[PDB]
Amino acid sequence: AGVTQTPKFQVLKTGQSMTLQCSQDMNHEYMSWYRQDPGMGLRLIHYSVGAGITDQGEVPNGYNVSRSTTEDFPLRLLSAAPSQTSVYFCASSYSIRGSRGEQFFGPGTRLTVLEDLKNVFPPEVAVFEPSEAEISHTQKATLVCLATGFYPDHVELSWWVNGKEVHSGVCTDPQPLKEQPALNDSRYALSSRLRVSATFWQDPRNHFRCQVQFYGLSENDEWTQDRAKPVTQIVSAEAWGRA
Amino acid sequence: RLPAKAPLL
Amino acid sequence: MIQRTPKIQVYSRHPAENGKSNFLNCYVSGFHPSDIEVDLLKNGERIEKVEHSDLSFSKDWSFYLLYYTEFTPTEKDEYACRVNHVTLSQPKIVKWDRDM
Amino acid sequence: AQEVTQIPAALSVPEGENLVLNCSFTDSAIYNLQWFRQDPGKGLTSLLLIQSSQREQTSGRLNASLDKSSGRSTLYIAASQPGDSATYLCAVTNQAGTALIFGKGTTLSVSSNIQNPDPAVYQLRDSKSSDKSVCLFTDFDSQTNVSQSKDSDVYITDKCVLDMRSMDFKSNSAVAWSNKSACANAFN
Amino acid sequence: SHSLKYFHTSVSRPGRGEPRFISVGYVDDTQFVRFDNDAASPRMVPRAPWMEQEGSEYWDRETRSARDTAQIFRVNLRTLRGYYNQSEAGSHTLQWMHGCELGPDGRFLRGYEQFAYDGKDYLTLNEDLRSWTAVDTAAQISEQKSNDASEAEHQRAYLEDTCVEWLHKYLEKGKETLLHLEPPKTHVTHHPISDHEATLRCWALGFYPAEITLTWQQDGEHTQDTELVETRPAGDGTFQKWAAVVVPSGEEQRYTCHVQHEGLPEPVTLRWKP
Repeated sequence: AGVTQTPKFQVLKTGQSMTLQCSQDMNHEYMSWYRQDPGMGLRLIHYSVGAGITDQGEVPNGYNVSRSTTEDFPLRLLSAAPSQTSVYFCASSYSIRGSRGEQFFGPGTRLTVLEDLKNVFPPEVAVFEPSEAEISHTQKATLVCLATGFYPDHVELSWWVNGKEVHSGVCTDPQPLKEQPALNDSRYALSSRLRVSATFWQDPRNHFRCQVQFYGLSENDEWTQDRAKPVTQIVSAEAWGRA
Repeated sequence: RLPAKAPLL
Repeated sequence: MIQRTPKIQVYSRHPAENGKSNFLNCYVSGFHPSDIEVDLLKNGERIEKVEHSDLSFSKDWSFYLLYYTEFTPTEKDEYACRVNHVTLSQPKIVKWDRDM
Repeated sequence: AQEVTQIPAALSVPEGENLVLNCSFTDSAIYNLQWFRQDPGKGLTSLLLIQSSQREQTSGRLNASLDKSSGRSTLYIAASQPGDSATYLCAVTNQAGTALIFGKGTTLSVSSNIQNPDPAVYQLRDSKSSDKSVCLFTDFDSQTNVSQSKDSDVYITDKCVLDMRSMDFKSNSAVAWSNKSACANAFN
Repeated sequence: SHSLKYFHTSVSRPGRGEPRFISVGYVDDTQFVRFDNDAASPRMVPRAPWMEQEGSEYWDRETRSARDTAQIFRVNLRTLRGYYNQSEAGSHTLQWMHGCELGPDGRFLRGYEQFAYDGKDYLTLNEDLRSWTAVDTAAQISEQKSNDASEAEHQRAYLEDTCVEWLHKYLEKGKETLLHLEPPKTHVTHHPISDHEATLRCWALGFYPAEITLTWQQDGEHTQDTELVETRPAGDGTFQKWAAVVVPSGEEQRYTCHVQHEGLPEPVTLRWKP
């Protein structure tokens, strides 16, 4: 149940038309579209109070919606502009006014609009082994993952220990770095840490891999350049534990 | 001046 | 659903003087639903430059409309109001009487 | 129109401390006030909903109050934990009562208390190359702020805390690295 | 006793898109704004001369409140069809009436709100303005929904506060028109209907406000039943009315017409004279 949104990531060339998908299976009369910018949080784009009924929000221009069914409430970009680079959230509620007021949000759609897709690159990933100085002084081993030279900021970093995704002894930078902030098109770098006990790293049959899921161009996204198509792909660096 | 709200029946 | 038939009054704004420019009024009231055709007629012919008030209603929820036009009453010319409503089997025509 | 403001906009506090997030709105004529939490890279999950007719709503360490007349809502967070760290968004019904209007949110950071700080800078080499190196500053206090690089060849990251629950142990860490052929001062 | 009122009408037209929606405002018996749904860009526009001066802020606001009401009234019409288990093919009517009255002191005297469905009472805001009265058992589901949503609270706040504030502003803007008492010009006319009977018609012309009392009496007391005509607009802001009594021919001068109007310092007595 709850609210569904596709896609999760999307790159567009300026002027391209694209429909952001949203649905809910809770028979909710009330659905809405919001955009979240690092500045000034959530602004309403369009809203619906039932099937066949739609109206403008706070920032409606550049966007169309339709409510043919209670289930679906798609958001259409007619002609994509860089200013429409944002995160887009679909929301539903059984009621707006009554006690059943609980509003449910979708997972969100990250969208960046570029004039040129030629500045789109996937990440290069490197795993850096723990320090002897750390293993001696603290009896602990810190692995540092480093994703570099990716554009746009469309990456998900995760750690894989003996083939299983880990969610403990790990922290990834909240924001990535612009490798050259002076440039506006600047490629990005992102670092993440995995700390285990010295004994776990000293174990020669322990496998460590940091994985970066990159979201770039899709199939049928024109690519002409003397370089591999920077498409959605997983890029990873690995290292075995050793005494 | 109009009321901002109309009751939902 | 309840259905109420239009009460039709056809009259002049000011007391009729032959040749003196006046205003011809057709007031339809006490009717439901709101869907209603109203035409002012000169000598059986519908008049084109005819205005009407915005749809409003009385305490009993019955609707009233004022259809009006500028007119110069002559001794020979006959004016009337033609109203079609779901209540009426055929359109109802009401002659303008100067003493009403 | 309806304008929603959230005071403060950013708040950083040590764990165990009580703290308040506020929500003010220009139009007192609302049906419902709603508090949401937003974990990074994810959507909003509704914490609490207060009807116009209600004065407060409790949910564990979270109590939200509603002062319609003054046009205010206060979310009290008792004994703050690192797991509370998120962006907290407030929303009220619009004038027509057909959709929710959101404030710009409050960024909350509840800092983990490092009981035995042991500040140290470590040099890490690549598991593929040799020349490829990284510097790691770790085991430092939560009230330590890692200063900016201010060089376009030398990069330094903001700190994050990792939880080694296996050894019931927390540790802050920031990363520094460059393409030039010294960790020593890098973190200063 | 001055009043600010609005009359809202929504008529569902199945297959032909959204319902028709018309909003009209009144100060006393003088219309001053209107919103009609039938247009590509429908707006709240002035309908009195004294309302032309107000700014985009006012019209943009009044337009938004009006089109927001139309949208809610479209959901209301869907909901009411469901309550009565009616065909989606049929056209149905939702009417909404609300106003605030000033007392002699010029302060809030009372507010009122009613909904009707298909020209019949449905839901009524009670005198306290904090509870509703369902006339049908269908309106009961609406009462429980409104109480759950505390609708009556936001209406009370408008009727007691916003409504009173703006009624004052409207009464100031073109008081030349609104505060002027216009007495009726009154005369009796005579129309033989049969050999043995004649109609005596008592006329009241060009009067404002609409409120007026026309009654027929006979000297030394059998007066027949007065035919009272629905009060009608002249189209210039003043109103017209007549009261007729069928009377034996020759006895017309026995009957007196009595006219009471705010714009007459004392009541007027008329008698037909040949």
